Formats: sequence, C-alpha cells, structure tokens
Amino acid sequence: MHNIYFYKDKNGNEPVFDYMRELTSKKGKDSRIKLNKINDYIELLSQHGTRAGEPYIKHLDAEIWELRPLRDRILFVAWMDGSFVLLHHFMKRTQKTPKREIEQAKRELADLKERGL
Amino acid sequence: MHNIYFYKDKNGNEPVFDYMRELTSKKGKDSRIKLNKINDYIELLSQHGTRAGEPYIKHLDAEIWELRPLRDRILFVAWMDGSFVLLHHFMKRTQKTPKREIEQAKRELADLKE
Amino acid sequence: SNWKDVRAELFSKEEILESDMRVAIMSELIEARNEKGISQKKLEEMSGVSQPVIARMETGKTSPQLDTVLKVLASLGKTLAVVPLE
Amino acid sequence: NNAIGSNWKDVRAELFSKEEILESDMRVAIMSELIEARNEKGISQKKLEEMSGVSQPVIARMETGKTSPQLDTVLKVLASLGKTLAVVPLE
Repeated sequence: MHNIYFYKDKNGNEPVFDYMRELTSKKGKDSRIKLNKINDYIELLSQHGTRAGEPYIKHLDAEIWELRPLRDRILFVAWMDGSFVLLHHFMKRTQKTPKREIEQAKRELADLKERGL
Repeated sequence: MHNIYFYKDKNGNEPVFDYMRELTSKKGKDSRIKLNKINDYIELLSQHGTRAGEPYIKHLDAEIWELRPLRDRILFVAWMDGSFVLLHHFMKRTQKTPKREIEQAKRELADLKE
Repeated sequence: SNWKDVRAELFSKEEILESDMRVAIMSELIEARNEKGISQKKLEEMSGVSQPVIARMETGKTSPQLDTVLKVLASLGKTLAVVPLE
Repeated sequence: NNAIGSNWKDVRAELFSKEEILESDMRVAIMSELIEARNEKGISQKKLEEMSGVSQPVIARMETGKTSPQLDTVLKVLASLGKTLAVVPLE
C-alpha cells in the first residue's frame, strides 16, 4: 500500500532535503526533533494515504494536500498515485500565513504539469 | 505452562493469597506497586519455571525456593509435572534469610504430602 | 526518488523505529477520531488517561509511558505485542 | 491433594482488572526478553547499555523498578535484543 516518490528540477539537483540535511549537521535532537517531524508525517502518508488525513494533513486552497503540528511548512500533492512528493519548504510568521505562499504554494503545478509529461 | 497452586492450610486459608487481597484491600500507590510486582513475578514463574534466574529467583534450602519481587519474599516449591506451590510470604528485614521462615516452609511442604 | 530509500539514508534502523511507533499510535488515534467517531474526551472517559497526556500522545512530543500508552490502546481494543526483526 | 489451593490463573483474575492484567503481561513479556539475554544469548546488561545507549540502571528497572518506562527506552533496548513493539488487535 501507498509508495511515495521524490521529484525532478533543473540539474536535476533538488534541495528539498538540506532542510532534512544540515539539521544532520547540527547537534543531537533539537535539530532532529525539528525533523523527526515528517519521518512521522511522510511515514504517516504511505500508511494512511489521507484517510484521515486531517487534522494535520492540511488544505488551504485549489487542488490539495498536506501537513504538521508546530511552526510551519508545506502545501503539497499530486494525483497519480499512491505517491506524489515535490517542492520546497521555507518558514514563517503565521498565523496569517500567506496570501502570497498560496502562490508560492502553487508556483507548483508547473510541477504536476508538463513536468509530469 | 507451569501451573501454580497456592498452599491452602488446614483452616483452609491460602496465606499467600491472604496477603494479596490484603494488598488489594488498601489504597496507596505502594499497595499497587507491590501488588503489581508480585503479579509480574508469579507470571514470570509460571512461564519460565526456575530458569528465570536472578533477580526474580534464588534457591535457598532443599526444595524451598524464594521468588523475590521488590521487598516481598514468597517461598514456593517444585511440584507435580511440573508446577509449584506458593507456601507463604514474608518481607526481607535482613541480608541473611531468617532461618525461622525456612522451617515454616519445610513444615508446609510437609503438610503438602497427604 | 523514493521514500524508503531516503528514509534509510537520513535515518537507519536507529529512530525509524521510534517513528514507526509514533506513526502507529497516531493512526489508531486518528482512525478512532475519524472512522469510529470516538472523541478525545470520551477517550479520557473510557481509559482514565489525562486527555492532555493523550494529546501529547498523538503529537510526536517525545515518548509517553509504556503504561499510559497501553490503557489508551486498550480502550480502542488494541495492545502492543513483542515481535521479531525484519 | 487438599492443602493444595487455588490455581494462579484463577487468583490472578479475581484480583486484577483485565487491564491490570494487560499492563502486566506486557511488563512480563519485556522481563522475559532480558532473561533470554542473560541466559541464552549471553548479553550482559552492561553490554547492552553499550549497544543501546540506555543506562544500566534504566535497563534493570525494567526488571526490578516500581514504575513503567517511557517508550523509546524500550524500543532502544528491544532493538539490540532484536525485537520491537507492534500494535495488534486486543484479544
């Protein structure tokens, strides 16, 4: 049930992870409690899909899934599946959080687009 | 897997089961801690016999053994194909096993034949 | 790429096993608030666990006590069992 | 015989809540993995403080202490004894 892939950018070369890295650089776990994070919520995906998902995994708007308790994160997923995975994480202020990052949300399906050709 | 039997005496009261419902009878986290510890150790004697080893079991004298949960001491014996009988119960006050308790267990193993 | 593969490269047997665990308690709590219809207060009711202690279960938090975990699960009719490797 | 009394399986159930039973079967089941370690695999528990990074006293409270462990510690320990815990259907 439910395999989960990862994505493709320019080089390819896709960063995504050194959020998941460089907390590997830092120190024990206040780094890795920050990221034991989704090892939980991604794991929580490939078992559940989202049935469930939420509370936590999300939606804000358009075509839609996903994510966590704490600071933060991500608005992420594509329909030919089970899997998906893709774009980036970067973080914030909240609780407003944004009218601008729901177009750095999408800013996305450029990704599920002709990037899924 | 190994059956356990409480020794009943002549009157006939099981002394180790008498002590247990008196643990039950009272409140306090200490009552439960004890009682849980005992419930662990007899379950461990039931599944493992005496190859439990230490800390749960020391051999003492002859066919008298002790089960050792926290500070309670429960004397049992090896029995029939193959199984055990819990004789009676006491609380460790000393680093040397009171020899008084051991004869009282020998006497109970005695009664057990007939 | 693939999840299994980059799990094993940013983690290895290590804390995967405490995630796989945390994720499994999340499921029975989620599956209980969603599919059966059982609330978190009525979880405090059936189990006697402080519901804060429950809510800090579902979130990663850091690990709750073997006991507390077993009453909650008990009262969804589940338990922990010990099982072999791989 | 005569002065041969209740079976434990009956005295356990008159005195314990099925959940105080369940809590215990499990305590017991853990004690049981440390017993195999000592007598069968041959792992001293000082050697398992090294393989797991759980402190010697933390390990031995699994056998001798008054309270229940937090969860991770158990995972860590079972994990070098080559076991985990799983969620399974109650009875």
